[PDB]
Amino acid sequence: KMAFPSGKVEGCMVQVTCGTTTLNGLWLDDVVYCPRHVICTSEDMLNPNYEDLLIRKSNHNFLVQAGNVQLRVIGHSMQNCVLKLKVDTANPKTPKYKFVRIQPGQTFSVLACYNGSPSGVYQCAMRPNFTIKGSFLNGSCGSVGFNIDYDCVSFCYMHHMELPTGVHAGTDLEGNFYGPFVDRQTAQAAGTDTTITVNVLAWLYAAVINGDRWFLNRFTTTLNDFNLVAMKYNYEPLTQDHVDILGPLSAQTGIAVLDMCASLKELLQNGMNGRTILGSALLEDEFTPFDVVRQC
Amino acid sequence: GFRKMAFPSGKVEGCMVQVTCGTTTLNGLWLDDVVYCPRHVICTSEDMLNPNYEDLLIRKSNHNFLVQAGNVQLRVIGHSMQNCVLKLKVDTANPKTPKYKFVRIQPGQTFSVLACYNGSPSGVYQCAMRPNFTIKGSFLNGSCGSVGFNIDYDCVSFCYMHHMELPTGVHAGTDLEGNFYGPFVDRQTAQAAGTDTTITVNVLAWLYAAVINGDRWFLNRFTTTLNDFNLVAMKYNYEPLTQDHVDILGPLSAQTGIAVLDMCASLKELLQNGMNGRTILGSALLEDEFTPFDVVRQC
Ligand SMILES: *[C@H](O)[C@H](C[C@@H]1CCNC1=O)NC(=O)[C@H](CC(C)C)NC(=O)OCc1ccccc1
Ligand SMILES: *[C@H](O)[C@H](C[C@@H]1CCNC1=O)NC(=O)[C@H](CC(C)C)NC(=O)OCc1ccccc1
Repeated sequence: KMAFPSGKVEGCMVQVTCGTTTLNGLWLDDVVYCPRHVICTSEDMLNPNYEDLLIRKSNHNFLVQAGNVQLRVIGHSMQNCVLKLKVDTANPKTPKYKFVRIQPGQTFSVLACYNGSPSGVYQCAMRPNFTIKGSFLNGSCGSVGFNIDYDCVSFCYMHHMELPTGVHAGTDLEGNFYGPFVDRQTAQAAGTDTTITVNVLAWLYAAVINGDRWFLNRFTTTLNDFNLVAMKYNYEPLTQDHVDILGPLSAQTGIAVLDMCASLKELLQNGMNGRTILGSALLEDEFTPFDVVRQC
Repeated sequence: GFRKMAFPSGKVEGCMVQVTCGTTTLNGLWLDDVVYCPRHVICTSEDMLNPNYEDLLIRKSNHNFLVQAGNVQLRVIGHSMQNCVLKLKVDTANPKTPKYKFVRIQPGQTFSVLACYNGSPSGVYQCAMRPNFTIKGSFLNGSCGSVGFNIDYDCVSFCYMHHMELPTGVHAGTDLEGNFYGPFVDRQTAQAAGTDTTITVNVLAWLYAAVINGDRWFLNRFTTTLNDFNLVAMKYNYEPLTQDHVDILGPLSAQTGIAVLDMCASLKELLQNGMNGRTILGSALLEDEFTPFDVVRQC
């Protein structure tokens, strides 16, 4: 479980304060992105009218700081659930970057921040139910999740809230929530979660690459038959994109994706019969095919 | 929530460089006008098998050492060897040098590793110094010179530089003075470590974490003395718990209202009976690479 180095993102974190409400923002070029609920009072958060709340706001009500150095706001706008604050200085540490929306099952690093200061970095997976099992306390909103490909930071998550069950929910960098949630201090519940099949399969491939292959059988299956059985075990169905991203591991091992699926199916139907895989009786579902290839 | 969390690695990323000698390439740490790297970068194929490092080193010149920081070569103007690390004096100071210190950690302590290849950061993860002085890392060919570290305030405490992988797949290395953790040597020979044990005070800290996060099926009403717990612990190849350890757990005991020795009673029941298919914080094994401080910080 390995995070991306966080330095390129650390160089982009700032704090944003309205009155006494402070959270984190992301400073890229001359724009700071943050959760729109920074403009909320305690009682505004019960059920906020964000449009009305923002109409009462001016550039001069937003305190943006990098460290203790203030950054002057020269314009503001709301895009879905994120506030965009134009500032008078371009971040000299701006990396090459992209905003992306990730699929359930994908992993990303989270730079957990408080008051604009990074406290830690960890690797997360987006669950099928569009929550993440984060580690976030009060003041963490506006922390971001990201991948780094080559030199380019792909920003995929901004943190907004904790659900009753202790899991976390947020948006992409365009302010669109992952999943059915809304930024209201109201009662909300994640759907029942399911196992990320594509990742379990990646894990089995990883086990084969390391010589652990007792679970391979001489059978195969159709993708549709597999998907129908998997759902009976609370496993996600596979998509064509999943079959494709397993390509490199399939090529590396010589084991066809649908043969590995027949192997997983047999594991689901017969259990582990007491044996282990990569030193464990549980199947891991938070390593993507990309993650396996990275560490191998 | 709960997650294995690493320190942010920006301060260390700004110190990593590539070092090359012959056909050997690994990573170096550039602080002020010195680059630190594992000394076996001066070795060849033949050499690694049984190197006489002082002999190999006196036969080198400054210009046998190629240091690259990004696209930019740094010129080496001096070199010395301190135990198993080589110190390269360069004609340029690193402007990104953080406040730092060199520390030797104790077994059971945790630190973050910034894994690097050819002088470029690739990933960060949390490790602990095992009781047998190995670390269960993720290091591939080319990762030597990668460092482990803790951050307090704005200060980076470097505690580990990476040198090798043992046949079992665990890893070994040195502090930044070049002294190995454990009975290992920087020679290309198969080496075994002593028998490992589980870091008990960290297992307890992680059980407290599981209670803070509302996961508590393993608690019980039993109790135990410190010495009667340590007897069972040692039987199962767990480290003894000291009174200092009990004290260190105080804040976590206070937060949860579970006295340390009651948590020891829970752990004792888990050791003797096991988990019977159950899981704590999502694990089917007792985790021992979270310290009390790691739990407090994050919760
Ligand atoms: C923004 O920092 C904050 C992060 C929450 C707080 C504790 N852990 C988190 O992940 N977000 C909120 O407080 C959010 C605001 C709404 C307008 C969306 N409401 C929320 O998360 O309520 C749940 C909660 C649980 C425990 C403590 C505080 C809040
Ligand atoms: C330095 O980058 C390298 C790191 C090893 C290579 C594989 N994983 C690692 O962590 N260290 C060595 O190659 C070391 C050099 C001696 C002179 C100390 N030898 C070593 O670790 O041998 C084991 C090995 C296993 C798998 C591939 C290559 C080497």
